[PDB]
Amino acid sequence: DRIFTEYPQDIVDYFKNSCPAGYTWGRSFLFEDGAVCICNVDITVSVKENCIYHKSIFNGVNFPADGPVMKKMTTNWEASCEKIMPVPKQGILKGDVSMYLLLKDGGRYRCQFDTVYKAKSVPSKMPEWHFIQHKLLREDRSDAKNQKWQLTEHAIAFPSAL
Amino acid sequence: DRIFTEYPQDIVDYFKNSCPAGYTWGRSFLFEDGAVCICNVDITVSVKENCIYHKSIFNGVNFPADGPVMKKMTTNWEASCEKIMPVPKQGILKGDVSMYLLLKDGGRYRCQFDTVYKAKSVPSKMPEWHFIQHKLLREDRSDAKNQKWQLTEHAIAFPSAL
Amino acid sequence: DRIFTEYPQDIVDYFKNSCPAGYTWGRSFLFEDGAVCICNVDITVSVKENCIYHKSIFNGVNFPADGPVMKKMTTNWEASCEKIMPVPKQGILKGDVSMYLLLKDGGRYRCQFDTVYKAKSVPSKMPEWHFIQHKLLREDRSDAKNQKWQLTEHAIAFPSAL
Amino acid sequence: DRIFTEYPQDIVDYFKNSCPAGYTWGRSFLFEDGAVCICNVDITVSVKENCIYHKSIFNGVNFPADGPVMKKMTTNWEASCEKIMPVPKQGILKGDVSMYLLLKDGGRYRCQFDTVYKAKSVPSKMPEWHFIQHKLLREDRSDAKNQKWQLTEHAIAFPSAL
Amino acid sequence: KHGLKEEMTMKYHMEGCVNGHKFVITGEGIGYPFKGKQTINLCVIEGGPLPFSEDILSAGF
Amino acid sequence: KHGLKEEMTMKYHMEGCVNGHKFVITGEGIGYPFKGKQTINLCVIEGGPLPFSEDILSAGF
Amino acid sequence: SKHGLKEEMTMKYHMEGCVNGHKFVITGEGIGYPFKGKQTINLCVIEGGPLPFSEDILSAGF
Amino acid sequence: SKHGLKEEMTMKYHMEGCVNGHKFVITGEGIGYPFKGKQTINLCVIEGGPLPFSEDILSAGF
Repeated sequence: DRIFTEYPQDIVDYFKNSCPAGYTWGRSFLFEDGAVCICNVDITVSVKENCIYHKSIFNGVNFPADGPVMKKMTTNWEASCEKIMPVPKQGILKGDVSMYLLLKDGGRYRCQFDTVYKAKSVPSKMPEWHFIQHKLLREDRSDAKNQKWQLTEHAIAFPSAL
Repeated sequence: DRIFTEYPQDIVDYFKNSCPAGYTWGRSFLFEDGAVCICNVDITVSVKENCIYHKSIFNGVNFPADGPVMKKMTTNWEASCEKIMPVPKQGILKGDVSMYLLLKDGGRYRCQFDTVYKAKSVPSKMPEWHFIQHKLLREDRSDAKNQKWQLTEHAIAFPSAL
Repeated sequence: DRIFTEYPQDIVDYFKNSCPAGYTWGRSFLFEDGAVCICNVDITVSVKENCIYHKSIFNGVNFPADGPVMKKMTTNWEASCEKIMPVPKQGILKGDVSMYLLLKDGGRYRCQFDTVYKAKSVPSKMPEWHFIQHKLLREDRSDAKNQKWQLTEHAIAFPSAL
Repeated sequence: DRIFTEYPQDIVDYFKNSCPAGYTWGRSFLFEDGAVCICNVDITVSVKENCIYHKSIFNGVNFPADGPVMKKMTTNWEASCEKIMPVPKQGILKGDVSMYLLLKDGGRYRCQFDTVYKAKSVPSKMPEWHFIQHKLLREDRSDAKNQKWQLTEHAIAFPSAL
Repeated sequence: KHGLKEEMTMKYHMEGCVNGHKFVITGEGIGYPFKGKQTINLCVIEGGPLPFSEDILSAGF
Repeated sequence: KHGLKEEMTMKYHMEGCVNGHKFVITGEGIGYPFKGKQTINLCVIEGGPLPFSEDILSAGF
Repeated sequence: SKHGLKEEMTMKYHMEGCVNGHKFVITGEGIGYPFKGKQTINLCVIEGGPLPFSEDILSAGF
Repeated sequence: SKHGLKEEMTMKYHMEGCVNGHKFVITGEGIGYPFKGKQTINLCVIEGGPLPFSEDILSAGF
């Protein structure tokens, strides 16, 4: 959910602007060992409840049986820098980020995210290409009965530093 | 459905051998213009009915709005040669084929299929790597009320010719 | 060298047709562990010598130190089946084959090949797309004083089998 | 040349540390239209001359005839943000950045870079992973007698922003 | 052998979502498992008409 | 502004299938859209326990 | 030590290449500020000009 | 015509290369049957041996 991104005043905030009607995205995941995941999400703001609804479909295949995913060898995603580019005539954005999953051995596991961010409303203002920096942590809090875990994120939009 | 493949006597037929209980596969599609599809299928043989049941989930994203898929510029898949390799310790097969979709302009559109074929029963005999040659044609027979079309396939398993 | 391909009557031999002047080709090699090689080749016939000259530029990066290439764990490429497609307006062919390097443990090391074959003179006649199956075997003949080895290659060009 | 990178106090400068002996690097370039370039570079300091020597091997194949490279439709690379990760046991760094070439029409031409940076002598101290942002501008100065041009590059190395 | 005869009937149920468009397709077919031939007729029961080419689904049934 | 306040509540419903394993997950969260911070607790309501790492889903909610 | 580096330095460039089978040679001279991360280089094609492709693909090569 | 080709022919090979920055030179001689699609070549590393990598990566190069 790219609404939970601190935007400075001088970069156009496509996601917050799309609200409350919301937006939809699709993302491909390409892992270095050939697994492929796709995700589709529908984000809508009920202003009555002051609440943000997420409806996600998530599919993935060809994770090797003894790979770090199926064997649960992963701790966290390494902190990242995503490139958000506009698509001038279609009024949509395109995410491109290279992601690393840290293995409990101290190594890495690479995935390519390619996202298409597409607002439900035809947007007035289109942003210029900028960056988003994310830090996403996970803590498993599984008990005897249910499997549960917590996530925390922090995302900030930036222009080029130069 | 890789049961509709003529197998010679000297190549082990993993798919027909898996029956009637059947088998499951997952396939990634990577198109030259960045679209990504995934498909999962569950094939089971009701011997009562003499009928083959297919249950498929199919997801895909990031097809360009003015691409040949969204604009329906495709006639047929070009005839292909798939490489079926065993996975020795996991008792499963792995499809690898490069596919071309012929554009109505007379050009091509490339997709990489990577399939994992995985029988419900632990198989006695594992095949040696061989080839499958497919020819798949489509005819749209859409009317005013419903969208309908016919497919026909022909698939033959082969060893190397040398 | 696709001059050394057994062609049937029913398919145009672009490669033999290019002689004695000859043809050039460029190939990308994408190994599944992220190594990338590039090869350019210039082929000429000396009709005086009945000898085919091969001038070859080959470059490679990012072979992992403790991977099968820098560890010499390869024995041979597995027999393959390349697809050969005409590029109608450029008067050139494109070559796509997924290649597999056999490891000594019994494993398999994937490398995507994408070639471009260019006659030195405008071919008057272009082939329709076809297959070429390849078997390519190596034998190290290295002594204490020199690193030497032998290759045998057998190639035959086929149309679609059905 | 990552010697010309402004490093802060808090991150180890592998590149300046490699001097005056210097470092080597290999890079793969994967363009979205299936072209593939490879570059090897050897960098040495002449302390006598206060001059940094660059010896470079650059090779490319499969640039489509009527694509933006062979049609000279590029103006500049867009400002980027590369990720730099230490390979702990090999005593080397890896560089991953998704790069974009601006077209004259206003479009965008993607190329994946994956680099390997190798000091000529075992570094005693390795950096932790970081970012390097780049701005790289070109100006053609070509006359009738010679093809010449100028590059300016500004690079700064950053840690994670949060 | 293995529950198969020379002529057999087939049945297809695809649940999908392409580019955010959700759809459903069913089909029946006839095929000769030993001749490596099959012929199937498909009909969209939800999300008709499809906003994309029918071709991308072909290998999906 | 645009229906958002500085503190907001979130709700997640994921339907998935990884490597043939079908699952369902729901979650609630709290987030500060202007501070770019969010914290969500997720619970598997079908297909528990998961045969794969929780990490691959993180960017999915 | 200073690793043989100065605030202001000089740079020389030799590129040997082949792109879609077209061979070429480029040399260059430049001025740089290693600690400021600022270089300016001038390049001349000395064999195989005029290049049939864009100079932009070589920029990250030098 | 016969495009300067025979049933039995001879082949010579020059490969110049660099792989993980290690430079090398290989030449070869061979005998071939172009119409039968059968070649046999012998290769010798003349500069940069012994190769730090597998000969297998060069096979499709020649």
